Amino acid sequence: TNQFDYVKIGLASPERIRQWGERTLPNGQVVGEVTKPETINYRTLKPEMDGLFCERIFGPAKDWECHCGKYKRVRHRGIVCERCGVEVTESRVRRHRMGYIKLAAPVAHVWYLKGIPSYISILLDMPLRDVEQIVYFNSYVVLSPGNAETLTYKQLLSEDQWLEIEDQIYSEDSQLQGVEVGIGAEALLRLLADINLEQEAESLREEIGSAKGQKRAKLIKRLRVIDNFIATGSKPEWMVMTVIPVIPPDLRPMVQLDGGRFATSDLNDLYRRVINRNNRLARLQEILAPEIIVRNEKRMLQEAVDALIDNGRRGRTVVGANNRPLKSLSDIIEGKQGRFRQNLLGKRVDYSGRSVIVVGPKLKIHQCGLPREMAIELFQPFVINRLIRSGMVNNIKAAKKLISRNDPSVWDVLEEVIEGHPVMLNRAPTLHRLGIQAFEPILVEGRAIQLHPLVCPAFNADFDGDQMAVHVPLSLESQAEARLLMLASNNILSPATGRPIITPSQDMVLGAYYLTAENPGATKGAGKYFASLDDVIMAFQQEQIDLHAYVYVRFDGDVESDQPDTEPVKVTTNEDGSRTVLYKYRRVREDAQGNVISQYIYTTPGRVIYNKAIQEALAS
Amino acid sequence: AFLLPDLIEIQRSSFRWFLEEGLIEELNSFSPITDYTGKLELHFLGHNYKLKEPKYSVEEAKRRDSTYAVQMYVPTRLLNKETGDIKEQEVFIGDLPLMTDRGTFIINGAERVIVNQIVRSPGVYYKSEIDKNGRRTYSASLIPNRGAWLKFETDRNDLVWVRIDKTRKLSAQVLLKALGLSDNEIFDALRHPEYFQKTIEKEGQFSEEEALMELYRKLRPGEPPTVLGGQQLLDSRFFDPKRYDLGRVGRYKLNKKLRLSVPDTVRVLTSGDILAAVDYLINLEYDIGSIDDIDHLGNRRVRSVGELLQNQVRVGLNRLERIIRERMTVSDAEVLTPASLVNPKPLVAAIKEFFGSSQLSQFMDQTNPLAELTHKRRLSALGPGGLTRERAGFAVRDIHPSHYGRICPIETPEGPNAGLIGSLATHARVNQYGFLETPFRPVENGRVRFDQPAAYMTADEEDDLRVAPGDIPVDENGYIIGPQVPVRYRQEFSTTTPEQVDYVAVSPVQIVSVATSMIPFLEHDDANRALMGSNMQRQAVPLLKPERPLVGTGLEAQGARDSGMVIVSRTDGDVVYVDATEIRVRVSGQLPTASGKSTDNGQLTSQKGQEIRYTVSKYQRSNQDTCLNQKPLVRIGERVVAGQVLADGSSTEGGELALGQNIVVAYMPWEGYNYEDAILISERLVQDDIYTSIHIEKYEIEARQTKLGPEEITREIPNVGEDALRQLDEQGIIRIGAWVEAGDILVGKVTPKGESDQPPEEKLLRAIFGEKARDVRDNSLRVPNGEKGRVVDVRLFTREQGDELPPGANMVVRVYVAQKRKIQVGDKMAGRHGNKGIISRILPIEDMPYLPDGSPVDIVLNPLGVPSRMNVGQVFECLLGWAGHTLGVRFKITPFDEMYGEESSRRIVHGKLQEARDETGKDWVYNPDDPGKIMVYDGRTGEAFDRPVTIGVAYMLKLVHLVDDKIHARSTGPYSLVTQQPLGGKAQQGGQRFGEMEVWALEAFGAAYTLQELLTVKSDDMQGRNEALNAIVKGKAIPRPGTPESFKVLMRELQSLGLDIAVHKVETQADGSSLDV
Amino acid sequence: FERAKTGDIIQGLPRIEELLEARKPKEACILAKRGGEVKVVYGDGDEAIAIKVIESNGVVTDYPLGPGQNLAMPDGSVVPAGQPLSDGPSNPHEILEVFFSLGSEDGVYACASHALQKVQTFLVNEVQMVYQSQGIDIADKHIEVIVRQMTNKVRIDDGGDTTMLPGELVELRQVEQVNEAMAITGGARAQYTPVLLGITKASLNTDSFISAASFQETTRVLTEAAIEGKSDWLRGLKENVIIGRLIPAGTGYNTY
Repeated sequence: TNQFDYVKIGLASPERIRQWGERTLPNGQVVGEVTKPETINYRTLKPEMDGLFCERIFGPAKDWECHCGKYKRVRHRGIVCERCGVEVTESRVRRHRMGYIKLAAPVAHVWYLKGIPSYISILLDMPLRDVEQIVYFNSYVVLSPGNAETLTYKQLLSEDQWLEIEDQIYSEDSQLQGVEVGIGAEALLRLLADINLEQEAESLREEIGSAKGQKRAKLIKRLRVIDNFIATGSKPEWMVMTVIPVIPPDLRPMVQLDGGRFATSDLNDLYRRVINRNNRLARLQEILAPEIIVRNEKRMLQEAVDALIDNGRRGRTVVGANNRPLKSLSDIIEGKQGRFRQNLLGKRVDYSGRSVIVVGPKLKIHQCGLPREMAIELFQPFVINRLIRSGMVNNIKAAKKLISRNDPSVWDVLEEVIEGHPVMLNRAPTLHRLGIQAFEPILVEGRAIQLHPLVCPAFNADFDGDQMAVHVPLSLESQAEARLLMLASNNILSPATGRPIITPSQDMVLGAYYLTAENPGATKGAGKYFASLDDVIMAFQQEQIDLHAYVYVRFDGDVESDQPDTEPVKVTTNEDGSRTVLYKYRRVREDAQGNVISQYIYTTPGRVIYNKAIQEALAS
Repeated sequence: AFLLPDLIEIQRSSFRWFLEEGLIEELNSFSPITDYTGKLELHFLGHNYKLKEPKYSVEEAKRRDSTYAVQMYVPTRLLNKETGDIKEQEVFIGDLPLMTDRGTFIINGAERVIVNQIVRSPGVYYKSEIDKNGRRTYSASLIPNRGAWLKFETDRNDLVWVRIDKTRKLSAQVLLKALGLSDNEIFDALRHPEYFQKTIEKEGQFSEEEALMELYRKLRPGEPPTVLGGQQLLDSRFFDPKRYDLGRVGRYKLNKKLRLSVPDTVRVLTSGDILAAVDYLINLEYDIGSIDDIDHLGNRRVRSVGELLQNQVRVGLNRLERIIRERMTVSDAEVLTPASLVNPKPLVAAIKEFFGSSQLSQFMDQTNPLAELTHKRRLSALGPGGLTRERAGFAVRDIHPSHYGRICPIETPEGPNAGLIGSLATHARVNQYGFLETPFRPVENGRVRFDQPAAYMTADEEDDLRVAPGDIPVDENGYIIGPQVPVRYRQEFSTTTPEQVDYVAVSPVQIVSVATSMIPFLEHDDANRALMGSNMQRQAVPLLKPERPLVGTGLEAQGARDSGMVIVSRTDGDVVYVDATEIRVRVSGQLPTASGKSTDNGQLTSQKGQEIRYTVSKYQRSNQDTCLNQKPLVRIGERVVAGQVLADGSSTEGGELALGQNIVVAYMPWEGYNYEDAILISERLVQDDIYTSIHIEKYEIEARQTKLGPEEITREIPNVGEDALRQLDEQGIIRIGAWVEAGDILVGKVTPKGESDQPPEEKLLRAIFGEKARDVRDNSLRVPNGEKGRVVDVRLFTREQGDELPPGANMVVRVYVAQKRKIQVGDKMAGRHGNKGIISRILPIEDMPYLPDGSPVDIVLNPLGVPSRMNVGQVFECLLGWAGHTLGVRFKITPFDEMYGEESSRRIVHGKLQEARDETGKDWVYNPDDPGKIMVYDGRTGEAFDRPVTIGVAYMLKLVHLVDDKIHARSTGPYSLVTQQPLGGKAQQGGQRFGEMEVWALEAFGAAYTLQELLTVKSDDMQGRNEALNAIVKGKAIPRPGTPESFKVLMRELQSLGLDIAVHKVETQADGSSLDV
Repeated sequence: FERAKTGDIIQGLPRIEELLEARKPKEACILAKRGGEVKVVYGDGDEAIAIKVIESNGVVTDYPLGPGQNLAMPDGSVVPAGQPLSDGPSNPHEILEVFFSLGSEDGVYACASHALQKVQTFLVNEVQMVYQSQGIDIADKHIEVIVRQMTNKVRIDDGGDTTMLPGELVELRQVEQVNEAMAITGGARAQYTPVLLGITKASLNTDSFISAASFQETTRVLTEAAIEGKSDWLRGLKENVIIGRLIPAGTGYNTY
C-alpha cells in the first residue's frame, strides 16, 4: 500500500529493454542476455546456461545452487559461483528477472503498427500498404537523401523502380542525392528518427487555424500525438525497437509432467523461434548471403517478433504442436480471460465450500446448515488453535492427526469455535450485493446446506438442485462487518426499492390465508363471544368455535377492518352509554357507559391467531 | 399394430454398408497407381478387404484395455508397364474395430460410439434477396461433395459473375469458362443469357486468352499468366476426381433439381450442367422457379460412420499414396516388391485417430439403457463439416417444419447446444442417400386400408399431399370420420375432408423420440417440461432391481430389447442349465442349446451345447461408475425363441425397461421440508433397499523410473500401523474384498527422495534424537475421503502384466471399489415430468400421514401443480397408478388418447378407479366426490383436515448427479503454477472463484475489508497466505497484507512489451520520487 | 397489403439497451424550432403527400419526408420540441441540439441546462416505461444516477480559449472552469453544447487507464496511454482492488 502512489505507463527504449536483464556480475561482465532458444537439456534437466532458462541470468531454479555446483544451501547466498556465474539467490529471484535479446534487425512494434490509428502511420502521415510495405520488405522508400535528386520523398521504389533508381546510375549526370532506400524497417527507423517535431504543434499548427473546412480531424489528430510525444519524452523512433525483453522464465514455465512428458509453454516457443531467426540472420549477413535471402530473412524475423507480441494479428497465425493458434504475449492478458479479467478481478480463493442446497426448516433464518464434513475444513485451523488452547492437542501435527481421528473435540470444540462466526453464502456469481450475506454456521448432518425460505427469493433459489458456495471470513475485523452489515437478518428490503424482500412467499402465504380466510357457513363457534386471553384460542383447541367462524372478541384497541366501517350502523339506543352501537364489525359502549367500554370485534377465530402471533412477536 | 424396426439399426446399417462395400468402391477406385512414368503400374484387385479376424473377445479387449479391431488385406495385381510383370502381393493395411454388440466400438478397452451428424447436401442452391429498397437480386451456389464451390447472382445490372468462394471472383462472363461459339449459353439456354444476351461488356475475350488472365489478372494474381496456367488451374479445381466429388447425391440432386440428364455416375461435373444452373438463375431473374430453403430437412443430409469413416479413410490413402508414389516409383525396377513399398501407417493413423478422437468418437455413456439408445440414435449438427456454435446462430436451430416426423422436437440439451443436437424420431430412418424416409400410410378415398405395411417413402417432408396426422378419429373400418381432418400440406396444416387425402401417419406418437414418446400421459403437458422429462429419464441411475413401472407407455419392451444391455434368446431352445453366471441352456447341449439344435447357424456352433454359452456379467463399471449385471432370470427347462430375452441388464426388468420405482405419494404442503422444490420421504423408502444404487470405482496408480530410480510398491512403508501395513498385501496392495475407509491405503508405494537440501534445524532435531532419518517419500495410495465399500478388484499392469503403461512405467495398478448407497438427503430425484426435486428430511416412518388403511404414504410432493411446468399429465397418472396399485395390475397406454370428443384419458382413469373400488370394496379406493381424494391422517398425531388430498403412486427416479458428486472444501491446498492461486478445479481441493459480478456484491456492501483480504490473503500475497495462516494458529489476529501477485505479474508482461512502469512513491517533504520491485 | 407491428410481446432490453447507449438510429424529422400554425397533416399536404413541418413565427416552409411505418399528426400549439416535432423517438442527441436550438438564449449554461436536464428527464422516463411495460420496478433514483453519469460532457468548439481543441469533447467543469478563467483573464468562450457520451463511451478510456484497460482496450488504450505516460495513481476503487489495497472508503474513509 505505502510502496507507491501512481503508475507510469510508457515505452521501453532499447537501453531500458537491455536494462531489464543486465545482471552484471563481480567478475565484472554483463549478462541477462540469452544466446540460445532451446530449453532444459535432454540428458539431465538443467537449464543449459544461456537458453530460455539460463540461470545465470534469471536465477538458480534450485534455490542456492550455482548451476555449476559447489554450493547447495542458503549458507552460500550473497556469495555466487566462480565457475558458473550463477547468481545464488534462493529461486523466487526468478519469475522476475528479465532478459532480452539484442535484435539483429528492428521490428515496427505490431502495436504501433497495425493499430486502429496505426500511430506509426499517424506520425508518418503515410497510410498502410505503403509504410506497411516498408517493413515487410516490400518496397522501398526514397530516403531524404535518396530523393535529393529526381526521386520524390516517400516515393515507394518497391524494387523494380528501386532498381530503375539504381538504373540511370551515377555513372551518368546527377544521381548525387544519397541512398537509404527503405527496403526494411531499418530505414523507417530513420524516418522517424529523422524528424524534429518542436515545429509540429506550432509550425504545423499554422495549418490548424487555416483549412477551416479542411479535413480537420486529420490534423488535430496528428497533433495531439505529436504534441504528446514532445509533451512526454516520446521520440517515435522508440517505437520501432531493437532489443527485446523476455519473460522471466517461469512464467513461461515449463514442466515435467509425471508421465514423463513435458509441459512446454508457447511463450518460450514464440520466443525461441525468434531467436533462431535472429541468429541465423546474423550468420546470413555474416556469410554476406545475397540479399534477397537476407532480405527475406529479415522479413521473417520481423514477424516472428511480431507474432510473439500478438499472434494472429497481422500475418498468419502461428499454429504449433498445440494444433491451434498459439498464445501470444497479448491475449494472455486480454480477453474474457486475459489476466485482467479473470485472474485479476476474479480470483479463485480457498476457505470455501459448495454444495447442493436444501430447505433448512427447524433451523431459523440468519442460520445455516452446514454439513459436518465441509464445516471442518472450512474451519480448520481455527479449530486447531482451540485445541492447543484447551491443551488437549500439543503440537499441531498432533492436532492434525487428531483432527482426522475426529476426537470428541473435533465435533465438540469445533462448534465452539464456530458460532459467532459468521459465514458468507452465495448462489453462483451474484452482481447484487444482497446476492451474498453473512450467516451463522450451525452444524448439520447430511450434506446439504440447509437454507431458509424467507431468504430464498433474495438468492433466488430453487431447490431443484442449485448450489451455493461458502466462504468464511478471517480477520476478525472482517468478521465484524459480516455481522454488522451483511447479516442476513438485517436486510429486509430491496436495496433497489424500499420494498421488503423478505416475504413469506408461498405456501406460507396460503397458510396464512387459509388461516385467515373466511369459510362461509362457518357455524361451529360462530357469533360466539370472547374477551382477551387469548381465550378464544383455548376455545379453539377445544373447538368451542371453528378456525373459520365469525365470533365477537373483547379487544380494546383498534381494528382495522378492511372494508372500513366507521360510521355506525344500528346503534342500540336503550339506556346508559346505550346508544350502544354497532358496526359492520365492532360493537361498543360510549355515551353514559363511557367512551368504548364495549369493544367486541366481528372477526374469525383464525385471524385472531394471526394477529396474535404478530403481536407477541413484536412487542410484548 | 405396426412393427418397429429395430431401432438402432441406423448404424448397424451404415457400417455394414461401408463394409459391405462402402470402401471397396472407393478403394479400388484408389487401386490404380504406377511409376512416375506410366511405366511401372501399382494397381490392386481392390475388391476384398480379406480381413483376418479379431483377436480378442470383446471381453478381452476390455480386459486387455485394447481396441477390438480386425485387420485387413488387399490382394493386389500384376504390376508395371515396363515388362508387364506382377510382383504381385496382397496386403493388409490396417486394423478395423469391427463394431460391437451395441452397434458401437470399443477401443483402448474403453467404449465409444460414433455419433452421426447432419449436413447439407451437395447439389446447388439459390438464394435471392433484396437491397435496402426492393432490389431483389438472386444468387446461386454450388457444392460438390468435396471440392471448392461456384457462386453466382445478379448485381443491379442483371449481370453476373462467377464468384468461387463467398465473393472470391466476379466476372461478366459467368458462363464463358471452357466453351466456344458462345451460342452454347447464348441460345442453347433458349432463355436470357445475361437477360437475352450479353453483358454490356459482353466482350468474348477468350481466344488465346481463354482460360488465361481470367484465372490470373483477376485471379490468383502476380504471375506472368499463361493460357496454360489458367487452364491447368481450373481443370484441377473441377476435374480431377482427385479433388472434386460431386457426390452421388451430388448428381442425384442436380439432375433432379435440374433434370439434367447426366446419370453417368458422372461423379464430377460437366459444362452443360454449369450453364444449366446459370440459366436457372436467370430464368428466375424472370422469375421462373424457386429459390431454395436449406432449412428444409429434405435438402440436408446426415451421415454416419459409413462414410464419415470412409472418406476420412480416403485421405488416409492419399497421404499413403505419396509415400508410395515415390518410394515405389522413383527407385529401381527390381527391389520394388508389392510389399515394401506400402505402408499402413498413415491409414492406421487416420483411423486410429478418427476414432481416437474426433468430436465424434464420443464416449458412450451407459447410464442406462435408454441413455444409450438415445445416444446412438442421436444426431448432430455440429462437427467438422458442420458449424460451430458461434458461427451459426438461431434460426438454424429451429423446428423447420420439415422435421416433423423426423426429429423429435422435444429433444435437446441446452446449454447453447439447443437445437444443435437432436435425436431421431422414433420411426425415422434414412435412405442411402441419407435422407430420412418417413413411414406413413396410403389413405385411399381418404381412408387407410391399414393392411399396407406402412409406406416407407416420404424421405423428405414434401410428399406434397394430403397427409394425415396419425391421430384421427377413425371410423372402424377405414373411414375417417370428421370432414374437418387437418393435414399438413406444403408445410401447412389445412382443414381437410376425408376423401381427398392420401396419407396418414402411422401413429400420433412418431415425431417424438426416446424418453419423449414414453411419457405416461404426454398428451397433456407442456412441451418443454416434457423436455426436461425426457432428460431426466436419461439420467436415472440404475438400481439393484429397478421395477417396471406401473403405468407405462407400452412402448418400451422394445427399447430395452435393443439396448443390448440384456441378453436375448439368440436363437432358440428350451433352457437347461442356468447358474447365475450363465445359462447353460447354451454350451450345455440340451433342448435350449438344442432347439439351439432346431436350426443351426451358418458357421456358428450349430447344435451342441453351444457358446450360446452366453456368459453374463456382474458388476462391471459404467461410463458413470454405475454397476450392471444380469441374473439368469429365466427358469430351467423351458422354452425360448429367438429374440426373447434372457437376463437383464442393469435396470430393466421383466425384460423391459424399468427405470425407477413407484411409490405412493401424496400432495400436500408438508411444512418447510417440501415447502418448495423439496421432497419428503418415509424411512421405509430406502429401508426396503429401494433407491440405493451401486457405484464403483477406478483408482489406478503407477510406478515409474525416476532418474532417481524406481519408487515402489512395497508392503513396506515407513510410519505405518493399522490402515497402513495392515490391510496391505506383500506389495502393499489390498486383498479383494476388503472394506476400506477414507484414508486407508490402497496401495503403498514410496519414492527415492534422498535429501541434498535440508535446514540445519532438521539436522538438529536429528541430533537430539539423532535419528538418522529415512529418505523416501511414500506415496502410498489412499482412499480419499468419503468412500467406503468393499473392494472389488485389482488390475496390476507391468512388463508381465500386459505392460500397458506410459514409456518407462513399471506397474500400473487399477483398483476397483464399489459402494452401495442408499438414498439420502440431498439428491436430485424426479419424476418422469420435469419434477426436479431434492430430498430434505426423512421421516421416520411413524410420523408420515400414512393412509386411511394406515399404509404409510411416502413422498410428499407439493400439491399445486401444472403451473409453469404445465405437467398436469402427472397427476393423471398418479391417479392411475393408484388404481392399478389398488387393483395391483400394470397398464400400458399412449399419448394423444384422441378418437374421443372428451379428454378420454379422463374417463378412463376414473373409470378404472371407479371400478377399482368394488373389486375390493375398500371404498376409499375411489371417491367420485373429490376424485381420488382421500382422507389422511397424520402420523404425528392422528387427524386429517378440511381438504382431502389426492394420492397416487407414481414413478420416480433418482438422478446421477449425486450430492457427493458436488461437495467441496478447502481450507487451503495446492496453488497454481504460475499464478498461485489456489488450484481450483473440481476434483481436488479446488477453490470458489470470485469474479467481478461477485465483487460487485462486496464493494456494493458496506465495510469491505473482507473484500480486500479475500482478494489476497486467501489468494495471493504468497507470504501473506502463509503467515496469516500462522497468525491465526498463533491465537491472535493476522498481519496487514501486501500486494497480491498477479499484479506483480502484470507488471512483468507489460514490461515485456516496451514499457517503463514507474510504480512509484512520492515521499519526503522533498517529495521523493522513487520506483520499486 | 401493409401490415402491423402487432403481436403479443414488444420491447425489452434491447429497447433499453439501445437508448442506453443512446444509439442514433431513431428516424425523427423533429425541427430545431417551435412554431404553431395548422400543419394539416404531412405539414401542408394531405392530398397525396408532403411530410413537413412548421415555421410559424417564421415564413420559411421546410418539408422533410417520412415513411409508411411511422405517421405523425400533431397539429397546432406545436412543440418547441416540447415534443419531438415529427413523432418517432427524436434521439436525445437530436433533441439535445434541438433543445439547444430552442435552448440558446439564456446563459449558454441555462440554455444548456434547461435543455440538458430537459432531455435527461426525458430519458429517465423513457426507461421507466419500459419497466412498466413489465411492471418491473427500478428506483428512478438509480437511473438518475447513471444517466447523469451519462451526460455531463461537453464537446468543445472554437476552443482557442480553453485550449481544448474546437471539437474536443471533454468534461463539463475544468473546461467551463478554464472558460471562467479567460472569461475573467481575457479570451474567447469555447462552445459547450452539452452532449451525451452514451454508455460504453462513458467509462473505458477515462482518467485511470487501468480500469479502462481492464474494462476493455486492455491492449488498445494500453498503446495510448503508453504514449502518454498517462499516469494513473489508481486513486479511487476498481484498482485498489485490482491492486490490493483496499478502497477509498474503509479505513481510507475512517483514518482518512
